[PDB]
Amino acid sequence: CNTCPEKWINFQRKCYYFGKGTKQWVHARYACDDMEGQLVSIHSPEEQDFLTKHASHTGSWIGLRNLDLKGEFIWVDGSHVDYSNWAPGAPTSRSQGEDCVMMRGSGRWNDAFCDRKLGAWVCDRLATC
Amino acid sequence: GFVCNTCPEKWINFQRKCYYFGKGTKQWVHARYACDDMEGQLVSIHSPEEQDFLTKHASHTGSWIGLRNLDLKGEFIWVDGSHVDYSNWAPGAPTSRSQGEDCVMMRGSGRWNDAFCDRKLGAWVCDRLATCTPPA
Amino acid sequence: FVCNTCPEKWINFQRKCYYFGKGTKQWVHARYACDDMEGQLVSIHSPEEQDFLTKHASHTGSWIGLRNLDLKGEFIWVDGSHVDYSNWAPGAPTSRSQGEDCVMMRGSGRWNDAFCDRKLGAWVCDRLATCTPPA
Repeated sequence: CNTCPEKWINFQRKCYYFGKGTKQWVHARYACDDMEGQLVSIHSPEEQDFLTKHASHTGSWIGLRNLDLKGEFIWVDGSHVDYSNWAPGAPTSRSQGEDCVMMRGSGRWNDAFCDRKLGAWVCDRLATC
Repeated sequence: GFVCNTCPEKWINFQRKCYYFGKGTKQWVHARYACDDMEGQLVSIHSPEEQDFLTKHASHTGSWIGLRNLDLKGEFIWVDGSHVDYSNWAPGAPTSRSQGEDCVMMRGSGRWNDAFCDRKLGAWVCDRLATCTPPA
Repeated sequence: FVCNTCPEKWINFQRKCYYFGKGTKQWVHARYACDDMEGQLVSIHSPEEQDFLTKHASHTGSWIGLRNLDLKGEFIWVDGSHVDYSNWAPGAPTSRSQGEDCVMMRGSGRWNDAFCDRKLGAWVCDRLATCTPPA
């Protein structure tokens, strides 16, 4: 079970899309939804390393945010953070309004303002058989 | 760094919950007690992701789930006490004019319909909270 | 996060779970039996832990997870760790090995080296307890 839609890339039981074009966080969410995917969720160092390999050098929106300003970071599939890869000093404690999460070229995570325009974003979905 | 995927034997994990896909003829209330007797509750469903997971494992001939018109106030409420936010009703369900169809079953498609509580179904689904592996 | 959940039939103490097995086994059979239930022959690292084990320890002796690895003269836990805390019986372990390369625990809790092929009626497995999320 590793068949991916055209222009996506397989890793383990998932397919990944590395979108380009300027978007704020929620706009990146809807872009992923338009291709029947979701902004990427990250649950293991293996997956992170795969993501770092293809990652846009200039920063990418990923599927983690401060749901309902609660303020716990929750993946857009409803899953919690088990694996994490924060940049040193991230996430910003409590709590400036940097409520959406981006991934640097290095692969490390940084909490950011949701209205920030980044030039990349990562979607995932389940691979088919 | 805590991974929450531990379930007791015979349960299946999805995110932070564990699920038991029971088999054997039961009416709604008997399914409720079966789930009680094994330290769970009739499943409550809160997201399209949780529903999609349920659909994969769902019995093709229908399963009791933890939703019911209590009591009989006109509102469907989950056994955990929560209200219906996410829903996955089959078209036309629930009736607006109940004559006793006060319990909810999930079809093989995963979609829901209201039903008489003494309907005998071949399946029912329990849930409970998953536990976590400490960071190594 | 509180870590004291055990699978059914195991008992919790602190951050660990314990299984008190019964049935005639050599040390290596008891090792596999623990593996098969997804734990290991117990390793012991504190007095508190020893006190707990002693409360449930089979009167007629139990295999625990300490052994003379390969045959090098060093007793090492199956989890790979060295002996820090210790609770040997008087005159255990034997200075120069005549083959008593495995360790059993008495009802009293105290440890005694023994021939690995000795058949004992009990053995103790452990594993890590799982945790209740903050909810």
